[PDB]
Amino acid sequence: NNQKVVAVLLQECKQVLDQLLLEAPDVSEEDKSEDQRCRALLPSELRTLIQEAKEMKWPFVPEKWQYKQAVGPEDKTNLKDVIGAGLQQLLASLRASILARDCAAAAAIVFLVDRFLYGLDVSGKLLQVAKGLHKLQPATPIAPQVVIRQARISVNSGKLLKAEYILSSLISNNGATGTWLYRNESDKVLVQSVCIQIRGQILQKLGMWYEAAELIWASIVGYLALPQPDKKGLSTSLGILADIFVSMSKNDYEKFKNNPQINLSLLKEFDHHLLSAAEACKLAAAFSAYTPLFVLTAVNIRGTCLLSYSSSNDCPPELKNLHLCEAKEAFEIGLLTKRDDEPVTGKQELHSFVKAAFGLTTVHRRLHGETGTVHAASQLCKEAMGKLYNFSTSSRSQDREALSQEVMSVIAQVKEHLQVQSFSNVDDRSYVPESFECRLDKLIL
Ligand SMILES: Nc1ncnc2c1ncn2[C@@H]1O[C@H](COP(=O)(O)OP(=O)(O)O[C@@H]2O[C@H]([C@@H](O)CO)[C@@H](O)[C@H](O)[C@@H]2O)[C@@H](O)[C@H]1O
Repeated sequence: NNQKVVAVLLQECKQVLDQLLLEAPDVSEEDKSEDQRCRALLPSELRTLIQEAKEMKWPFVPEKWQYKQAVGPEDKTNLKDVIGAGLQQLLASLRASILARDCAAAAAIVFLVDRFLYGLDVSGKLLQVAKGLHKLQPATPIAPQVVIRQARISVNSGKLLKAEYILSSLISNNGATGTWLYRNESDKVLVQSVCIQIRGQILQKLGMWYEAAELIWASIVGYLALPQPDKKGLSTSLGILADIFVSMSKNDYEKFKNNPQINLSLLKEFDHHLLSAAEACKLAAAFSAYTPLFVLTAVNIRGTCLLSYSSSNDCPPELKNLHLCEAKEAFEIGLLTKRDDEPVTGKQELHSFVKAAFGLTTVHRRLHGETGTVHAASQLCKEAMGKLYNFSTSSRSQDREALSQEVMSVIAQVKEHLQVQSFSNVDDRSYVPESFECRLDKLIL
């Protein structure tokens, strides 16, 4: 599960597809047998997911908690774990399906690993494999999630018009793409809603804060328009909306707030853009209570907003301590997203943990001045930042594992020196306090 290894394997798959383009179809019984074998040795859950993806059951691979309201223990997991555990074998089955010229199945595996590989910043090579599949057998259906993935890397690269042709093609034509078949009409609205969200991100990249916020609101409406509302998308859009609220000026936020078409409770309940942002982050963390990373990012932004507002001249002195305590709670939740000592992978998650440490130390400095524990916690924070940037710059996998473990050890030490106490929740699988009520009805007035 390394970027370089996976990237090289995807390159090999692409080379195989090119060679098959030069060769005439002659699938040997060995090829078919190794295809069936490689798929059969995968765990049952992944075989089911592969068959469902191949059958075009959904345009996105869903999470068990994403569409269910009456959630339970079997729903409170994330596919990152099962996919990450069988990634090597999923790629072996991908190569095997390519050699068997079963491009529909190979595309199904591409669909399955798409999200995890985006986390590894290797979506380009994966999309090269998809293009080779389409070159061999043009009728091979490609999931809208993968097309949108192309849009995503194009936005991340600054190719805004290129991404916008993809997004606009999906939006203006009811999500139609290639030879993909929707089983119901609502999945089209879902694809449209993700594309509209990405339009919001494009306008955010351009600093058109008001219109970006409007598009994000539209994506929220679309997520609510589904038979089962998309809680994951709502969490994402609430976070993006929070960042936009932070970047907005006060006149931007006032113009957005005075638009009656936008029936957001937080828009009419708060008058300061940082407080609206903090509330939007609270809701975003509530809506992804079983995915600790997004809870951590959301509460990080929340704590930053409350820290910034508490020091503002717009904050009444009676509430300064209350908002500082709210920021303290937020950063505490963020640090509590990691329990006991499980490894932490990814520069983003690590960076978010150090961000939570800096936030909590800053809040303590605001509450108790320059105490000794603020100095010790500050030293631990700077150490964690040093090992963090060493991690980000290192190319040796073992150094990255070691620096990650050390950085998390430091994080645990700031947790001890600052007395972060676990919160009470009747849902031991949830990463948010009960105060963070997951209520979709309160989003709307
Ligand atoms: N709840 C969340 N909070 C904060 N950040 C989040 C988040 N969920 C995802 N992210 C970040 O957004 C980036 C793209 O996400 P993805 O899961 O890689 O996209 P995709 O595989 O197409 O899955 C679809 O995502 C839609 C939105 O949530 C994101 O566009 C959902 O509405 C669809 O139902 C579907 O799940 C990435 O950087 C991730 O870390």
